[PDB]
Amino acid sequence: VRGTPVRQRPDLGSAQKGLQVDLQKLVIWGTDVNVAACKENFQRFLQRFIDPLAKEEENVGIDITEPLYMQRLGEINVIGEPFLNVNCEHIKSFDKNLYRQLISYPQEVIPTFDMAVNEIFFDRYPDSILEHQIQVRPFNALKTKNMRNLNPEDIDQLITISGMVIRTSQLIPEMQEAFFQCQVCAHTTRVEMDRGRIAEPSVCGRCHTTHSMALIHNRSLFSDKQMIKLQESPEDMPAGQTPHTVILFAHNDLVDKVQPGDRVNVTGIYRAVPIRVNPRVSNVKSVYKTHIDVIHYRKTDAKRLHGLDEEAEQKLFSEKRVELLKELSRKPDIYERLASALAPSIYEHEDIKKGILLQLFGGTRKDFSHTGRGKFRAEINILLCGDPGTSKSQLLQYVYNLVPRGQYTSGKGSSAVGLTAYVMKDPETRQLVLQTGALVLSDNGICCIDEFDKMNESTRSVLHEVMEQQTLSIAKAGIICQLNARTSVLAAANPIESQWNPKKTTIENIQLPHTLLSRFDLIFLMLDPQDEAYDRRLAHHLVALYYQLDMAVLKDYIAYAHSTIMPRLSEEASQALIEAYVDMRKIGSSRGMVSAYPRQLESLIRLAEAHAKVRLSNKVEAIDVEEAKRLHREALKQSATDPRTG
Amino acid sequence: LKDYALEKEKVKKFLQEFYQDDELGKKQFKYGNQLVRLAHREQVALYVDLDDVAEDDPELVDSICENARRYAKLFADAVQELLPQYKEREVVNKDVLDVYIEHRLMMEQRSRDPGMVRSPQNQYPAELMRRFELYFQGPSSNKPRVIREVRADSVGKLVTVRGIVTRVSEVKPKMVVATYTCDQCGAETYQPIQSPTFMPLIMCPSQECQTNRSGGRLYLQTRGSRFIKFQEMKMQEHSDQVPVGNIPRSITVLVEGENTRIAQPGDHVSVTGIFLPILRTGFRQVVQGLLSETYLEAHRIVKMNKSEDLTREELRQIAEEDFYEKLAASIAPEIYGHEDVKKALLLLLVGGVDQSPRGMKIRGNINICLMGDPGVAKSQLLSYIDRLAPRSQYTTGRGSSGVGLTAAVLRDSVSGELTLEGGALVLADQGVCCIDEFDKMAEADRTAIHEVMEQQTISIAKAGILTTLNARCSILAAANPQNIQLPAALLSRFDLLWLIQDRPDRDNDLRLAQHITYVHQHSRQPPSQFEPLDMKLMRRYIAMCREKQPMVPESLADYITAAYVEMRREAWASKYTSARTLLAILRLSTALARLRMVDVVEKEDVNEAIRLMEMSKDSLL
Amino acid sequence: AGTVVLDDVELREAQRDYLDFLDDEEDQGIYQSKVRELISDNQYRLIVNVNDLRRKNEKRANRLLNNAFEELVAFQRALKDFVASIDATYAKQYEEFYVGLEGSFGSKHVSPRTLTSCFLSCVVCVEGIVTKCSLVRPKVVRSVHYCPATKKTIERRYSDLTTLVAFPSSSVYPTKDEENNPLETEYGLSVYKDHQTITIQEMPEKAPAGQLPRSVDVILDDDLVDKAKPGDRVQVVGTYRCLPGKKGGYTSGTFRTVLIACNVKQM
Amino acid sequence: SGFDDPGIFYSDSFGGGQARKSQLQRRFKEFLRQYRVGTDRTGFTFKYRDELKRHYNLGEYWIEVEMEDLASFDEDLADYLYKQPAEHLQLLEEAAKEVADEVTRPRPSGEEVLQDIQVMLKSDASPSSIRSLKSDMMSHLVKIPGIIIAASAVRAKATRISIQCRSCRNTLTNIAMRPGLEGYALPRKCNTDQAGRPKCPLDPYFIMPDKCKCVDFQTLKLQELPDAVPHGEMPRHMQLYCDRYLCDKVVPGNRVTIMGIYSIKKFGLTRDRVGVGIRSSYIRVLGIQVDTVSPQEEEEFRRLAALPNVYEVISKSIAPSIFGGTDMKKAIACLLFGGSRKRLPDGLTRRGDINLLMLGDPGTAKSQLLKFVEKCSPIGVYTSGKGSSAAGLTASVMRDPSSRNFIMEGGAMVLADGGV
Ligand SMILES: Nc1ncnc2c1ncn2[C@@H]1O[C@H](COP(=O)(O)OP(=O)(O)O)[C@@H](O)[C@H]1O
Ligand SMILES: Nc1ncnc2c1ncn2[C@@H]1O[C@H](COP(=O)(O)OP(=O)(O)O)[C@@H](O)[C@H]1O
Ligand SMILES: [Mg+2]
Ligand SMILES: [Mg+2]
Ligand SMILES: [Zn+2]
Ligand SMILES: [Zn+2]
Ligand SMILES: [Zn+2]
Repeated sequence: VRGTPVRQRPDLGSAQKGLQVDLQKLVIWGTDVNVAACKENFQRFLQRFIDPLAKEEENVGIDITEPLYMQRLGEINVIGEPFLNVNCEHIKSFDKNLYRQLISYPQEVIPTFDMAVNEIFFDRYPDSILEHQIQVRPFNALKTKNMRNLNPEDIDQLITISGMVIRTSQLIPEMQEAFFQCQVCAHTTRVEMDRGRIAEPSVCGRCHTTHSMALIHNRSLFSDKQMIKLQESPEDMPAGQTPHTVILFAHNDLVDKVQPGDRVNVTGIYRAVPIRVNPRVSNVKSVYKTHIDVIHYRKTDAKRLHGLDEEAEQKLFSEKRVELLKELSRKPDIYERLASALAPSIYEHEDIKKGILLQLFGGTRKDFSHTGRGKFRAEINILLCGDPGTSKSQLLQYVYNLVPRGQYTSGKGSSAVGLTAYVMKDPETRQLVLQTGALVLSDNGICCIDEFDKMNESTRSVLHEVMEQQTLSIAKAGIICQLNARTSVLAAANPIESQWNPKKTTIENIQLPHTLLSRFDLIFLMLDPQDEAYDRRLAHHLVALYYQLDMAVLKDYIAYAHSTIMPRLSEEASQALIEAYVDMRKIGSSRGMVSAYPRQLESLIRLAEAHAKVRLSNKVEAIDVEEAKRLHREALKQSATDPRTG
Repeated sequence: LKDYALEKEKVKKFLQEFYQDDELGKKQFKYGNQLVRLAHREQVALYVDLDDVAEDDPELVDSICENARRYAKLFADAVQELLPQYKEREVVNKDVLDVYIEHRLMMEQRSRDPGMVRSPQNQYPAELMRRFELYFQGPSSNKPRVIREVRADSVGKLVTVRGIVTRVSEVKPKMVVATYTCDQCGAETYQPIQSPTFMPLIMCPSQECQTNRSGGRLYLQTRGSRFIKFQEMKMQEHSDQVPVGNIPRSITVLVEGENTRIAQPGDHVSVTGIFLPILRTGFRQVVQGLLSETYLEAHRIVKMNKSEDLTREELRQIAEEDFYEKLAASIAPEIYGHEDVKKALLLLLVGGVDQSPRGMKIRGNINICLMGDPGVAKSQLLSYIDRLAPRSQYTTGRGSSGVGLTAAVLRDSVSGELTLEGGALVLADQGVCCIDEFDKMAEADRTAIHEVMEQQTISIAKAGILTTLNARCSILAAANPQNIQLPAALLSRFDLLWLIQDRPDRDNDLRLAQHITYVHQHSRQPPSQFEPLDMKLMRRYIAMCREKQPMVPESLADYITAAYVEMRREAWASKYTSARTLLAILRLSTALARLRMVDVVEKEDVNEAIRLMEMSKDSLL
Repeated sequence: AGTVVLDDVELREAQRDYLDFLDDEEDQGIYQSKVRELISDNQYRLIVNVNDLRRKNEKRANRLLNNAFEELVAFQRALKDFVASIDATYAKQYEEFYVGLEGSFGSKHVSPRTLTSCFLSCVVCVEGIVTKCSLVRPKVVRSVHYCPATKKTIERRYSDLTTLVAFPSSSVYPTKDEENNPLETEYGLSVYKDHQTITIQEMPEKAPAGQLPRSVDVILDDDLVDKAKPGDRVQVVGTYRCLPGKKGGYTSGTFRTVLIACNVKQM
Repeated sequence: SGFDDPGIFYSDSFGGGQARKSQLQRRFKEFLRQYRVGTDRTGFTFKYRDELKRHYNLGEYWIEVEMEDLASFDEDLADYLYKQPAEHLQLLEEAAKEVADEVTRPRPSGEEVLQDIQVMLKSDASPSSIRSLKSDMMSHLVKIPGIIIAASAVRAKATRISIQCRSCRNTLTNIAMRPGLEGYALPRKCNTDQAGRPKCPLDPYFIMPDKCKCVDFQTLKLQELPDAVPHGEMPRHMQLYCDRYLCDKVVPGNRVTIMGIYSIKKFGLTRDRVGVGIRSSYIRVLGIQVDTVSPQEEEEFRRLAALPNVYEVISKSIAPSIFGGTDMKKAIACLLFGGSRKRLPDGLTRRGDINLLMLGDPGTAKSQLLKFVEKCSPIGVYTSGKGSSAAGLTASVMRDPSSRNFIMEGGAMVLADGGV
């Protein structure tokens, strides 16, 4: 302590009695924690804990020799943010009993950790100024593979779960310190919140008038709060169990930190609270409901790609990692290496994998506001038109499980309202609220539409606006707005009759309106060549799956590309693009082929920019535009189709 | 009337001096050992068998069956009184509630003053310091009752019913004893909750606050309180026991403690418990009187008759090489012929091994579609598979359509929330979904089935529902007629598409007619050389096979590749085959190896898989 | 119908003990002879020696002398049962039989000056001089009514709530039928019991010379009404109780104490 | 499941300038347990502990505390009991009950219910004049001298009551009545309406008499001391309320010192009496001190009588200051010791009391001898042939027409029964 104001911890709930009980050492009532011992143990953990298996890439700006969290405290000194994220795994490795005490008694233990961190920090720094005393965030607790298995025995304990955010309610203010003024002499007093309630003065302390003191709402002190409806991603999925929605609650710093559709590991206290029979009576129900007072949000995932927030953050890569990635870029076959890395167990779909990689990398974001032109879609859209059993669904699922902010819909399982938005009755505030859809939840990510042909036009019409202007203009009875839907669409289509007739042309087989097909800036025909070598090697691969680049480098490469690569058209690439579009239109003028409109010049620009980004060039080049030409041409099998027939 | 102190002594005597030879013929104190366990806190639920009780005290059994709640409490109190004398060491404090109980007992001893008499309300409640729970197991002499017949005349009795579980809430914490802590004295207050609702207390009645005449506002909190795993399920009559024209009747079953997470929707269960009322105040009662709800408090839940949760004879039967054919012929013994069809159905019931190579799942489920003319027993086969498989949902054309196959959203009662209820596919999540009239099934339903086949999931993006379900089921479709109707859509997906054409033939028709007429004569198939296995045995063998994952040795790689390439050449020459067919080969061979109960698949399994595949293929021609 | 009592362990034990005490054939036979005597004499009160009761059963003696009301109720139920056993035709004549006490009362033998709050609900024996002797008024315990319009006949039962909480519904005397027809009370069929109130004063010779007298109010029900007159010296044995006041939202702690005589004997 | 309702259980208060009432009650309990009287030479005893034990065993259920002892052991407790006697007196009463229970805990059957322990108090401080009872001493502890000129009969004041609702018959047992002259306003609404939707009436409660814990209470009329009344004045008066074991402790005529709470009647704040804000004052009595044989004395009497010349020593000792009359003095000793009262089998009686007459000249000290005999006799009244002023000679009995009670006006003969 150095005079810093110790801010309250609304996440830890209303303070309890805190009854000390001597066992004859001096535990807290109902627990086996003694404040002195817990504080000393955590102080020791901070002073001297080193991670032996830590990696320079895992920890950036952290020496694997010096104690871990002392450097974190140094960072908190350098910046103003007085928060310290402490790994429950590290605590378990250091002092296992300390970990068990933390997990079983979070409300009691965590304040001791706060005291210890404040003591150490203010001893080291007698002059650093912080708005409030540092606060400790314990995360990475042993993952709860399914909330449905948690039991009343686990209530009020620190758990950790994973899931995507479905909704985030508005900022709810919470009282912390009521302000009272006398209606006679104007005497002012303050009453801090105590155990989840406030005691009215009932008598003036200056004029002694009974009940002359009135509460001043807008002169009181409040704290932020926010309901967050999150959908659980249970690793353990027992038979017959439907998906799970769990109510979260953020407090005063986690409010509005995770948007809908974001996937997060949330560590927090598992609370059970009563249900009033009516919102007006105080009678409660014998059966409680449960929610999560969120202590920590973690975005990083091992099996996914870097999120938007992580990419935005400056210190995401060490200088060594940056140099390694730049070397990998200067490598000449980086494009094919990354394409092969994508979906490692999908056999030689080189062109489709390259297209999906370009989709992941994405073009450049352009600010055409000054031009009065509108908003240009930098995202790339792909349509895999193929016979059932051609692995298009497998590729769709791989992308869905790979990309952050990914949504998945199939066939007639969706609807226009369910994809765009709708109005429901939030069954915790009894208020009517607006719930997004898949196309919005995937706003800055990907939507995977399997069975893209069984999508009766009523809902397929919605995709026009999304794929053209990245906007979803909803004008319903009460709510008018335009939601950002800057998604990338990966769709899978089956030729009519579920089989590709080798007599009808490309368009006649696809059976999708040109208005829509011109939106997709890549269309891959997954067609089966009756080839001995292909069949034999495919059988070898499929059997090999029955008995036996790094994701890390791929993820880091994509993150760095998005972070600091903004390819710009060069003059030579511009002329090449002009010639490419004229030639492509000339070719597409054929009868049954996929005709090329200026949307296809836009598509070529997008693909060239994506390839330049893959190369980290920062300047789109004739090589990139030529590769875009080649990819768009091999897709649809233009080379293998005559300008008359298919 | 009866003296409940004498009854408590009787139950103590039984619980202490009852012995049985269950443990490998050696005499054992069946309940004494359990008492030792749950005094050490190694066991939670104590299931008193009323057959055991009746073995020496029939009158106690009658009294329990007449006033089960009273005797339930008597047994629980007897157990609690006996625990200290059966404890043989110190518990390791496995639970925070155990920590609370330890502290409470230690402080009561510290402030004991043994000679002093404390007020009846100045004591810890019984339920607050139990950490165990006593249930019954209905006497076998009590014939199970029908949910329809369980009426007001049997309230408070102990009854057992059987039916299909339709709706089951999730497990949520139900307050049993609310604990409050004062802000003046530092004592605790305990409110044992019995009604569905309670009004939290405001003023602390502790002696210190009563003497001080201070405020004594107490704070309800969950830390020191006593919750119990709670669930509420709906249990539905069985079709055979419903009256002529009525619909099946439902009953509400309240499950507590360790009985939770036993049953799931779609299970055939038998529940034994007490028929108890809930007071029905709050409404504007049209008719005067103390009307009340009705429910069964779950004491014993037993999955039965489709999903029940070894011997040298069965080991030898497995060791027999013709065990595969034995099981096949046992599948629907009444149905004459269709030997390869039944073998394919057995392979379906077994299933292949699931694969997870580098971030993508190749499910081991087997998909079979029975195309055939009218009256070739496709419906009978699907119904039999539904009765046989553990988690089986048999869906006809359109009665179960839309949300009848996919999940919907319904308002809750315990929480009043919107809960997601699964459809037929989810109810058969990890079993068999027998789709009948798949050709005539709706387009949305057909697309949902296609999606579940391709992904084992069900994505929904409608208004009230936005979820990605999980349905890892095996589809057994039975359509009727490219011959005359042979969609490439079905061909590209179904791993085994079987055509069942019944061309007239004097000899075969006469044999089938004799089979049918003997069946109608004797309610059973004609006697054969091999007696067909009983459904219980078939389920046991199939279940044991399921957990026998056999791998594919690299030696068979070239053999499989050669067979696949040969089939590709044949299909190309003729007037459909692909990687889906190759995966069908792989999983059928794996399932055959699993049936043989080996760890490595063999050329015999591969050959049998190819043979069944070729039979299916040339059934088209 | 209301909350009846199914089984009562204490009441059953008390009635069994009292019936055993009253049944004397294996013993000398004193109380069997006394019951036969009262049957012959056509009475409905038995005088039971507290000394004999204490001799045969100490616990019943202590219970009877310390909690008299319910104990006397059980004793009288046992007495009626025993009288029915001896001869039911006579037991049917009288609705109830009463149990007066006699003999020696150790600390329950007090004077009106010594009859303090400590003896409330106990059996006490007080010897004193009668000062006041009110008139013998009939108190209706069962009233018969007749409705000339509907020809119906009704019976209203009033419980002896002299010392118990009484609510107006109990004491409502009916005058109109359900449909406001006039009801005529049939005096020849109703049932009344003689009731009297007397006052017992500390004997002038035994009282302290200096101070003023002390007196106690005594209620005598049927069979004990004209046993004493003013100026007589008498021994009254009965329960010392508290009389309820009247309905009121406010009350002082004061209560009016009386003695419901169970037997009265001449000096 | 919504039919039954268990009570509300609670535990002990484990854990945790003004001192809480529980703390002060604990200090009173420790004062009762650990007050030591005596010396190491003569040993030590716990006066209040042993007094509580003996009284409870004998069946008393009351003790007397010394204010000097209380102030010596814990001065703050004494100051509290003086300034706010009522609440602290109740604290002391409950502490006494607890100490009595824990010192007599192994009680025999029957006598199991712990009884309430009244705590009278006395002090060695000089009493204060009744006329000093100003308004600054209201509600305080006051010690005053007076003379009791009346004493009402002992009646029953309820300490606990059980009130039952007329509609649902539910009870509100054990309502703690306040001590002294004060009433209780019954609840107007049956709070137990949750057991059924149809509601109970307004003002539904009837007091159940048989469920009342009553105690003895008495009213006395204290009059100022005649030697305290100023010359030309009236005797001031006061009303005394006496409790369980203060009832009949004093009788009319006794000159007493009363230690009690100066309190006003509190019965509901509701031609003559033109004043406003005036309520009947009275003193709630806590301790009464009435103002004016051990084995050692037993053996003393034995030896003194065993002396040879006991007759001579007694005769010369009775009236030492009167000259001569030795025969009369011996006769006076014989009169004082009396003969032997006898009753023969037939029932007749022979008196054992001697009758002496002293005719003589007026100069002699006959009146002085009579005065000494009256002063020395255990029970002796000195009067005249025509009775005395406001006191007759023999006894008369008169029936009061209103109350019908026979008031027995006792003369000298009946006042000196078993005496002289
Ligand atoms: N192969 C067979 N063996 C025995 N019974 C059969 C056979 N085929 C048809 N049946 C009988 O004919 C009736 C119609 O069979 P069903 O299951 O409806 O055929 P489908 O599936 O073609 O509708 C059933 O009652 C069934 O018992
Ligand atoms: N024998 C005596 N010795 C001492 N004093 C005496 C004697 N006789 C009389 N006196 C004194 O004279 C007073 C007059 O006597 P008194 O008591 O009036 O007797 P009485 O009037 O009955 O003859 C007494 O009060 C006493 O003090
Ligand atoms: Mg059919
Ligand atoms: Mg004279
Ligand atoms: Zn003021
Ligand atoms: Zn309290
Ligand atoms: Zn009521």
